[PDB]
Amino acid sequence: KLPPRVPNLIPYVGSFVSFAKNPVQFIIDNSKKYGDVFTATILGKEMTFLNHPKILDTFFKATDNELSLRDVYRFMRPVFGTGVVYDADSTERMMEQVKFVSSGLTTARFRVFVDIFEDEIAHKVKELGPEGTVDVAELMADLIIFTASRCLLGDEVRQYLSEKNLGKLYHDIDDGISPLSFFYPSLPAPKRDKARKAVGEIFQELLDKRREEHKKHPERLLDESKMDVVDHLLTQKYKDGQELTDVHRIGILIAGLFAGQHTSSITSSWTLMNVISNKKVLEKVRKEQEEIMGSDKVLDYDKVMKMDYLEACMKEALRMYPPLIMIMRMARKPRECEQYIIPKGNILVVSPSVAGRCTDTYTNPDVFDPERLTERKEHEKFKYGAVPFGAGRHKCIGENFALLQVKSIISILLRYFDMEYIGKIPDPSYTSLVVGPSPPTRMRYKLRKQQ
Ligand code: HEM
Ligand SMILES: O=C(O[C@H](Cn1ccnc1)c1ccc(F)cc1)c1cccc(C(F)(F)F)c1
Ligand SMILES: [Ca+2]
Ligand SMILES: [Ca+2]
Repeated sequence: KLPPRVPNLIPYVGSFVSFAKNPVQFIIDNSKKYGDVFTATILGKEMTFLNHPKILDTFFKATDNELSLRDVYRFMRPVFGTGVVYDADSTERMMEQVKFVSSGLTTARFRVFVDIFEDEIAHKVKELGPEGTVDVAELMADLIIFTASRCLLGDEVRQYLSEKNLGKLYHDIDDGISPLSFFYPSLPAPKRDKARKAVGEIFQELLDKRREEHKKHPERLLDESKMDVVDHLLTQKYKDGQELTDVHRIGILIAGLFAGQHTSSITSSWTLMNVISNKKVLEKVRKEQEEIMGSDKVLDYDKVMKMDYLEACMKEALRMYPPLIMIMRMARKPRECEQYIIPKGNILVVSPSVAGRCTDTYTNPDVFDPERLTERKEHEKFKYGAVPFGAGRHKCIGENFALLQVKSIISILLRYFDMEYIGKIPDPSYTSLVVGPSPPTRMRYKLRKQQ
């Protein structure tokens, strides 16, 4: 009736050691032994892993008082803020907060975002010069610090990045966020907290400055192309009529930036590496770019919307290396799954990493092959065969922005540079909450138009 159990190495600690070594491998290996659904004790928590696409409907379609996100992701509170997101008072409030971020991700904004990407890359090529080598992961992270910040927060953020070290503060917050916090939400992190307080004061200042810029220039509020998330946060209230606190606005912006940065810079790195290392894929990608660009010299939104093959490359990098390797929920009530009952209080776990390598969905899954998606449609074999952006009620609302961001960056970089990857494509490093490539990730580059 209860699922089969991974027997423990030890009491309490349970299966932590082999989970911690490689959680993707742990789920695959134990799926073989115990099947589609099994339970492991891990640092005191009962974690029930759901391991096949076919059984996932009841996970994704549940409501929040059956499968709770707030119960598992509340540990983010020292980063995102008290009363924000997974520490909101209710599901309903969290959902309204999400809608404030999504309201800055409009079509009108997306046309302006493409210019932001052009402008930031143009600054960055001054650092890279006409040739050299660079770490792919760092390049992407550094570009996306600037692009995400300006997209979500407005161009007024830029001078804080260039003159007040805001990008270093982001790294200190991000250095302090540990997967083990999920198990111990009180692990102190004094450096993290100091930087979070510092980011708070900067964003408070930015909110204050914007209120006076709204007084002095009220027509800004009538221009859908100039309205960002800070603007919406300052001018909207909750449905029931309660106004937002500056605490909340700050927390929401910080969570917005967290979501707008990590997953995108990781996916860009894996996408670009696999594109430049595969001659056939690079040819197709460049032939699509040349066809879409024609005689124009800069991107725009409509162009990025036609870049289908490159989008398939990004999707194929998301199958193979999803930056969010595990999706969780707590069972607030018992749950049926196949023939089993999953107890109240268990954590249900679905893994986009395991799904992406499932040989029942994908043929030769260790190979990067975007045609598996465009021509073989392998993803469409199960409803939940591809879940890098999740599914159902909590499906990623940043998806179109992330597509826009990564396609644009890669398109622009391929315009400026020939690029070759150094060495073998690395494995994922399971050292961080958002999972990325094991360093080093270096490439050579050379400008295509020298003078
Ligand atoms: C390639 C980039 C990205 C990936 C792979 C990604 C992945 C995911 C996944 C897997 C989920 C489902 C989580 C769950 O069910 O618990 C999700 C939800 C979400 N993502 Fe993303 N995301 C990306 C970019 C973004 C961006 C750029 C934003 C916002 C600017 C964003 C905002 C969200 C939000 C708000 C949710 C909803 C979570 C909830 O309802 O509790 N994401 N994303
Ligand atoms: O950053 C967020 O979630 C990340 C996962 N993620 C990134 C991109 N798409 C989803 C997250 C979720 C749970 C957790 F424990 C740590 C980080 C996030 C989630 C809900 C709402 C928001 C928002 F809208 F910014 F307030 C951000
Ligand atoms: Ca173990
Ligand atoms: Ca799974």
